[PDB]
Amino acid sequence: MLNFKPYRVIMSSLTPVVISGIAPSLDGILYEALSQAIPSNEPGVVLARLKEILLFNDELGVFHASSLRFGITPEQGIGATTSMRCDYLSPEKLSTAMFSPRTRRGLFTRVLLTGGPTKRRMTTRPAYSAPYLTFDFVGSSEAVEILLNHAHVGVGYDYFSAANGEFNNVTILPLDIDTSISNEGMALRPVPVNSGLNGIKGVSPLIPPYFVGEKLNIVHPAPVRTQLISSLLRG
Amino acid sequence: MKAESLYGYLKERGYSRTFEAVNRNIYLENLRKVIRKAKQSVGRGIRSENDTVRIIILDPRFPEPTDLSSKHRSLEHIIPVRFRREYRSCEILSPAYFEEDIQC
Amino acid sequence: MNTSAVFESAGLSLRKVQQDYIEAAAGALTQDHKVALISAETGVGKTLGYLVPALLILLKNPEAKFVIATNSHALMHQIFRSDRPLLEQIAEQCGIKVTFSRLM
Amino acid sequence: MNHPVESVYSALTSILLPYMGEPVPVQRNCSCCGRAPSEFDGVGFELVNAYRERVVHCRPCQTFFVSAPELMGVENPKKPTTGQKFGMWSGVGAVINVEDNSSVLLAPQGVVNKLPEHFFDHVEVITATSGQHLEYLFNTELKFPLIYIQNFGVKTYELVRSLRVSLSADAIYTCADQLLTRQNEVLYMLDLKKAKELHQEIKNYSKKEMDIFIRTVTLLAYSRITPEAASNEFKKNNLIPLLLLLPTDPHQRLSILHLLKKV
Amino acid sequence: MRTLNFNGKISTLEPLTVTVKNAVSTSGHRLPRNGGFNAAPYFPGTSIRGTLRHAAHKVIVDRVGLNADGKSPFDLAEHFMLAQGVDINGEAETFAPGEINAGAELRSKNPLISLFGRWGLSGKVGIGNAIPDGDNQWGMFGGGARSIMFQRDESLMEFLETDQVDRLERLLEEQAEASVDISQIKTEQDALKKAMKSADKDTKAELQIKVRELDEKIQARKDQKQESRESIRRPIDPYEAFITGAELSHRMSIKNATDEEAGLFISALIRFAAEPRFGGHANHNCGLVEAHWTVTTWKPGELVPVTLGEIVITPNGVEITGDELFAMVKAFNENQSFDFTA
Ligand SMILES: [Zn+2]
Repeated sequence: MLNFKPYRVIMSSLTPVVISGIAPSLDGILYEALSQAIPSNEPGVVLARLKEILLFNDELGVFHASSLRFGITPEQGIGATTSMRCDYLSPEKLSTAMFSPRTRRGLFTRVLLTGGPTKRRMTTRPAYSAPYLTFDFVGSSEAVEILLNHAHVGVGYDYFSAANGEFNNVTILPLDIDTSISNEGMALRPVPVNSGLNGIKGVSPLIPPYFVGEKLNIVHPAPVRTQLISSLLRG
Repeated sequence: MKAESLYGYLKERGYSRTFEAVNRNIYLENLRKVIRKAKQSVGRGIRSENDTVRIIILDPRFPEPTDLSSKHRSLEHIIPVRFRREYRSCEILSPAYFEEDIQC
Repeated sequence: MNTSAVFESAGLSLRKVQQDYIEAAAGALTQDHKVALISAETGVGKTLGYLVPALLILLKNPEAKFVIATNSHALMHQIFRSDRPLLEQIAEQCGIKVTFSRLM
Repeated sequence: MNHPVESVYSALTSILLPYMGEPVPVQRNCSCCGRAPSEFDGVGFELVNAYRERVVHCRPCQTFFVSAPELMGVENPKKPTTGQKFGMWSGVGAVINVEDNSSVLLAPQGVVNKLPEHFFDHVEVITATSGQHLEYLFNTELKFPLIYIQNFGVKTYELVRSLRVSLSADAIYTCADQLLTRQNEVLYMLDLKKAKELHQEIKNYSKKEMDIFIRTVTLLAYSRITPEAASNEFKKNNLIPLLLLLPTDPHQRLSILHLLKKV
Repeated sequence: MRTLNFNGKISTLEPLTVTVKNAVSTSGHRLPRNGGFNAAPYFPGTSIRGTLRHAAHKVIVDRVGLNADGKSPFDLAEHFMLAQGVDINGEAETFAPGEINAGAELRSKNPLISLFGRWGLSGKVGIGNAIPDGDNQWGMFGGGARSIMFQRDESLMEFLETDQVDRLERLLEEQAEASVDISQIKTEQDALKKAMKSADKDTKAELQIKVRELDEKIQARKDQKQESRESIRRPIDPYEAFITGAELSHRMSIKNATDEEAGLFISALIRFAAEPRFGGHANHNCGLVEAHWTVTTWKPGELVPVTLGEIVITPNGVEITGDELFAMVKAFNENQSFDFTA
């Protein structure tokens, strides 16, 4: 229970953002940030504290936290780059000082890195490299500023592991109209199908974390939305 | 020379930092000094609650509101926080890239 | 305590930001041998923002003083140009003394 | 039963029905597709792979590891007694019509040469390289729902876990043997409807204007030209409607452009 | 449990570079830029994460020690579990997909698999990217050229026998002819590529099955060289690195971590300070860094960062400041009940 005002948050993207099909919702970023702030992974308490910094739609069952929208400037636009993760079995990793390989003829059985359960996993994921990221939300500007600046949270699939979508220079500006849930009838974030908002059908939990809870039918915006930075700063 | 003096100090203190690193540090400290000095300059206006000021920065290097990636982005702190909306909606005397892109 | 009443009851048009600055200054001055660094943009009010904490801390342990160093020569007037009666009235409400000292 | 691998098995890999043998009762989930044994009716095929790992493959999954040289020809002459395997084909795709339960195999000319005559009798094969799959998909009238495998590849487990029914031409899910996570389906999702309408409306533009549009959009999607430059190029070449018909996603833009320059 | 945010700066002692397949192109080796060429590169957090995970795994190996036979107790399965979290033997606790706080037993028993995750267990350590703090802090380092030793120092020829001198002359002749052949083949390839940007589908297909055949001709000509497959007098392509003394803002964190897991992380950082190398091109001493990380935590309930201490890695030593950091380090040194063999 705190006075919530519609704010738009714009940050400078530093690394490619990997979208997990559904555009990353700022509510999820804030949920992760609070899970870091409150040393607890229990969804109930983290959600209860998230409602204190974000406006929650009871009738609609979501937080006022728009999905990711790529702020593109006339200098740099939305770019297609691959978030690229490779196992690097260095000579130090491949040495008897670190483990005991099975031996035959006194020779150490080399690890088959070309394939199998012990291969060099070349996991490549799509990622969108825009100069800025933007979200809208009806919440406390102080708490979200503190979280986004100091909590280890990024935009995309794995900021924790892959460090994808690192951001900085988080700038919050007030808005005039709440553009978190709806935008002239176009959902700007995951919402239930019965809400009457159009967009793209999908399956996902309405409330974060988006990897737990029954995946019920939802309507979500385009995964990759781009807007001019000048238009985003207009408010 | 302030860069040289600081580099010599750190070198004698044992810290291993290149001269250009000390130059960058001194440049950032000078930039913060400049931000404070121009904050003082702006503070010359709005001395009373009823005062109305039109602040006109004629410097090309002052960051445009839409150019959030300008090198001197910290200069936005010159504007008081309360008037940051007025910073966003400002008459630009010579805006760059002043067109309507289609890849929106 | 007297903090809430004595500001508004004395007739001063105190604002919330004034209350926050006054409370922060008072709490910082309560702590001993530390250093308090507060930025107070024009409009919050420094002439009375920190002097009212000084009076409030004067009420306790009333055997100390508070030097108020102001660089600009005009601001030393400003401390006692049109606010000396104001602070005197505040002292009359709080109750004990001002005992000014216009040092030069 | 009602899983992606079952449909492709029934439509396409049922040709090697004679060449597995009877199943074995199992008590653990199929390591290849990963679904529960409750939908296997308690039967499964035990196997040991080239990495010496005990793996259970259900009826529709085990077909990707069957050796049927007398039906599938020889894949490597150095080892005559192991023919082509569905799970080992690289560069070979297929389109499976689930409701009809039919399959069309998109293999390159080399694989078609390696296949015997008896193979074609059960499965219709059209010679197409890896890049010509999109040509077949665009030109031929697809029938939905369908399973479109783009690269059988060698990672059979990831292939089966990437299979997804394409319910309509708006979203055709390519199964390229790479694990179809929710992060990378944009690289494996093909919108034949949007590509088709864009191809229909591209006829109104010159070949020079076409090349210009494709190169500008490709550079923009790869962030090699500034958005202002691309906008100037589109405005000067009157390419605004084409951009309006493109998805905002740059990866989807690249995918549909790759499709366009193939047809 | 506590969330320890290591916010700090990495000052580069010698140029910091990394090879990334997407970033690297035929034009040259470029760092990941998250955009076009005229953008700010970032050192991947994946590379720092893997380096610190390797450091932590080495710390665990040292803590565990060696068997009576002088061989590490870890086998291939356990070694890969601890190094890269790949269960090769298919024997791992398949935690429930929806239960977040799963593996508390495994987390307590294996602090390494707790800090960095395994496949199916979310890691506790989030290693961010090293973002430069300037607009010009990267450059085309390395480069240079491989020079034939006997064409630079004539004295080195006094050691070669006349048979080997003739071998050298044959090598140089083969190199010259291979160069003058491959250059012409590449000129033809360039002309074909120039004709690739005015072609239609049919002639495109005709003139790109030709380029790869020219490449095969290049490979065959290189194979024809009897004395050396590759030219020795090679100009080395430069690699893009961060300049020496680049202040890169680095954001790391550990989430809801027991004091023992944080102690393992600090020990891994201390061990990393022995060879504080990030990235490749170690031949040119690339990767040497000195970093100062203010270790902060979150106040219970309040969204305020408390400063628990500082971690300053420098060539002169590791400076751990803050009592709680020492407490975590000793706690990790204690609790010998860790089980890295299961
Ligand atoms: Zn199966």
